[PDB]
Amino acid sequence: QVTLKESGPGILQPSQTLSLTCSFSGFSLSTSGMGVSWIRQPSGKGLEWLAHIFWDDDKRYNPSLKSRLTISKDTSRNKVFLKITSVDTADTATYYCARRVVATDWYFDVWGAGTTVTVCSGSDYEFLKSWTVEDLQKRLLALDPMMEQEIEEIRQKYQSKRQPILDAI
Amino acid sequence: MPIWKFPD
Amino acid sequence: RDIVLTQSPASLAVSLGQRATISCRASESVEYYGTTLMQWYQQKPGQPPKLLIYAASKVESGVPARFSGSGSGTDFSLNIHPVEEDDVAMYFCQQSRKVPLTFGAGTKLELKWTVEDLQKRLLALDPMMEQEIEEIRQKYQCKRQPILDAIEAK
Repeated sequence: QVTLKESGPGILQPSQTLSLTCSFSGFSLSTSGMGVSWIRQPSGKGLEWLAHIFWDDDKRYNPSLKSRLTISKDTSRNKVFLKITSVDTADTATYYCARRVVATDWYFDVWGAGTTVTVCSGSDYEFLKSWTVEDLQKRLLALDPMMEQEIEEIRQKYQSKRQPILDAI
Repeated sequence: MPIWKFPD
Repeated sequence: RDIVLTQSPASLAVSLGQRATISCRASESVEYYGTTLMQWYQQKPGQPPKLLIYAASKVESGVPARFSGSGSGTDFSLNIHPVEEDDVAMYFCQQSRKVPLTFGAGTKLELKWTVEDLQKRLLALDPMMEQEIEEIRQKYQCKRQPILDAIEAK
């Protein structure tokens, strides 16, 4: 079978460059007529096509984002790459890669499952260096109990969803 | 007619 | 300039056994010399989108016969009949007539019984939970990593 897998940094501070990698198996991007697109779904919005690269290194870009995007490939490692410069909160999204094979129609026949990237909101580097170690350590250790309570709400919300099903079984 | 790149 | 795809409804609550219909209207024709470059995809939580329909009405291999596509020019529809548990999913249209490629904004198909269907529904809950927790984890890593990086620099 044909598999595509997106990988990324997970989180990224604003103004940094996003480097995404699509690792694929089951075919060669050097085969005549193969190509791979990058696509994204921003938070609370619909899917958006970014760029496509063909077996012969021909590259096509979304004109609205062209000046920020760079698509590329390394067929010796079965990898397709995307670079997005100067990210902000509008680049928080799940990023997908998808294959298209030459045909009389034009469609993606196989997709990856996607990778989620969150562009971070607020954390000034110079501001945080000015913090003392105790202040930094206190804030860090305090972040754990809060995350756990947020996760537990999710777990309880989904345990109550399983109960009606588990009873009928 | 195959479409090798995009519809043109 | 860009072809805009208007997909409706955003959300579809249906009863098991009924007909579901999803609509896509394009801002200009997606026809191209005897073929219509309109696709429909299905997406389950945490899974790769799956092609259902291409060239408006052609069914992809491995797609249940309950799915059909129709339409011409600018108006397209996906029809699911009868709706089954396995059809609870996100659906979206996609045009390939012009660059940039564009997508409909999506239809979330939800329901308003066999043990196989009930286990499928039970199993389907886990990737949704995992997705919600991962959003929480990434939100907090956004706050933790600047702090950890400040300590390491010191």
